[PDB]
Amino acid sequence: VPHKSSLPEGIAPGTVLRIRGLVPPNASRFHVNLLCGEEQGSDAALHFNPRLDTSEVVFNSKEQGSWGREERGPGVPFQRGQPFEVLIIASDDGFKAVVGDAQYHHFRHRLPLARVRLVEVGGDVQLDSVRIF
Amino acid sequence: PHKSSLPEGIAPGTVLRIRGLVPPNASRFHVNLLCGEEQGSDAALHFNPRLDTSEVVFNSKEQGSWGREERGPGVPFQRGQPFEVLIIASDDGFKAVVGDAQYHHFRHRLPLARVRLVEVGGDVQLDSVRIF
Repeated sequence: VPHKSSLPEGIAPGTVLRIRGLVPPNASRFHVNLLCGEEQGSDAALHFNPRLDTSEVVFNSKEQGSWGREERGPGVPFQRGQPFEVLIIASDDGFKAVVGDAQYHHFRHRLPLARVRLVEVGGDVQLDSVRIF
Repeated sequence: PHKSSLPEGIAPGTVLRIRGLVPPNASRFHVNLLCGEEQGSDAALHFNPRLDTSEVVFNSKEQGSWGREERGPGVPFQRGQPFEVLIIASDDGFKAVVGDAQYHHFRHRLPLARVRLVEVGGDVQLDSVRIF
């Protein structure tokens, strides 16, 4: 961490981002970002932000340097000291977040999916693997 | 064989996650995406790992007739060993992922929207089928 998977050909409907790792014992929060470029502060088609400290999972986007309106999933299917598996699945309509074996949240596209060019995973997380199919 | 009806209408972004164990004496097993619950319904995707000949056969079926086979490289399964398969529907075909790698891309031969059922059979101990 901070992880960085470049996506020069972008991502299309039917793309699966598979993220496996450990939330370490003193973790505050971590994030998975689908970014439109490599510059610092690049627009984000999806910002996925489990907050162990506040017991929420936040979803948002960023454009022109300005954040959108946050969406929240139900509860927090993550725990300090426990490993996790997250799927982020691109459809034509948005991103499906799967945590464990349960569909967790659907985030409607706000930026065109064709803008995505990079996946960034950072924060308080010890990554096992990041794979993009 | 195991059968699971599709829950929300297949589309680009539908992911089938299949977990299971290949028995020590396995010859082959298959995952079929079928267009109906009739026996004899078209198969938009037939995914057929062959432990015997160490290949993976891909095919479709239409009106009782099998299509052109796509026999891919090696078998990413082992007798006595567990597995996790993802079948991912995209606009252009089905991504078949096993373990940590996309094994093959099977271009759509039938309209994706005709798929209504997943079937899992052959020499396989099926742990779970999930549709996401």
